[PDB]
Amino acid sequence: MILDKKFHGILDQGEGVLIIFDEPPVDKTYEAALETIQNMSKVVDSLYNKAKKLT
Amino acid sequence: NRHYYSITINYRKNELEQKMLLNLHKKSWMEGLTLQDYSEHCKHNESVVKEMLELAK
Amino acid sequence: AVQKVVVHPLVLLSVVDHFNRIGKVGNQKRVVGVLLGSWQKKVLDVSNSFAVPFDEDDKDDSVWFLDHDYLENMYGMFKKVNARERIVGWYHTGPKLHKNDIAINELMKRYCPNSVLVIIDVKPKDLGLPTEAYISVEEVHDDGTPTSKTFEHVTSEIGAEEAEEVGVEHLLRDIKDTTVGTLSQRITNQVHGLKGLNSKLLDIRSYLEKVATGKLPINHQIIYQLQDVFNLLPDVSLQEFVKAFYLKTNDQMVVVYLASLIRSVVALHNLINNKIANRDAEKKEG
Repeated sequence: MILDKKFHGILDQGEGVLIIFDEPPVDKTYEAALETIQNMSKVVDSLYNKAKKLT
Repeated sequence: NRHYYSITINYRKNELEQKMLLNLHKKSWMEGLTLQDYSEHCKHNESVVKEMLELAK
Repeated sequence: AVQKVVVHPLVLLSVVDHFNRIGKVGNQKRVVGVLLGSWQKKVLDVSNSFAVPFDEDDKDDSVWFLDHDYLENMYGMFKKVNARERIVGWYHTGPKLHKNDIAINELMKRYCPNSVLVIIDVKPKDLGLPTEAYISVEEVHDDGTPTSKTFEHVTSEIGAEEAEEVGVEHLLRDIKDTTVGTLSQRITNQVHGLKGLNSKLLDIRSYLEKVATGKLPINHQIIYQLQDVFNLLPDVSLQEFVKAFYLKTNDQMVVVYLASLIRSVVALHNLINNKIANRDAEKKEG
């Protein structure tokens, strides 16, 4: 059920220690990574227009 | 305009009105101790502005 | 009772008129003006005011000259032309609080309701806010001193409702609006250290002077709360706030990626037009 991600937790065999944690700011790295991936096409297309007009 | 004309208008301001009203308006856009509402936004950058940064993105 | 007050710049420009109609006589004493406002709502709102001939004595401070007929006539005619505003209190232009102000304020405490007091400066050289609302209420003291009139500082703000903003903005043509961004922020971030430096440096010198050279109890009881709040920040070791520096510095990284990426997007039209315009204008010029 942790592999199913229904709640926050992780098991243990050697020590049996239970740890519960969460990561609230999920909407930052998604929007940032999408801006990087979308801007890659912008810079590459710019290099296509300049590479087309120069050579 | 027939039988009814007008006249030009100019202004005048001495240094007491300039500094009293100028510093009074700058203070009217400033704080009391001028250090109060700075940390409010400095620490609102982590709570409220994050929503404005996500929406900005 | 009252948490905050609202003072329009019209009364302070009427103090500019107090400094205009002097006539170069050589007195320039604490001319007392009859402050007007709206005491109905919990918040105080000053719209306009007027003045009364006020003269004191050179040596004796207990001398004060007011007028009841002029107050009832100016207030009667002002109420006849505008009945939405009534008497609230008064204000003096003197920078120092004299002992006679309890007797001057006592008249408008008897005849008028609880009057608020405002101390301003004759010269607009003070960088701080010139208006300080001092409520005239009697407070019980813990040391056992007899109950007397106490002037507690009430916070004040200088705002205009509809027209005075337009008139001030047109008469100045030099001040700038909010204008969020680089200049309005960096000016505050540059001069703010002087804005606290002149206040604290101007206060703690006479404070430290009155520490050793002081008598006539200055309410030393509040000094314990003063140094207490000053010792409420005992140079934190910043151990727990490290992760907070990682959060604010991570937002800094977000601003880095936004600046670099967005400016890199802005470089498109420039770094394209610079070529397609120059080479085509050059190849088609002749």
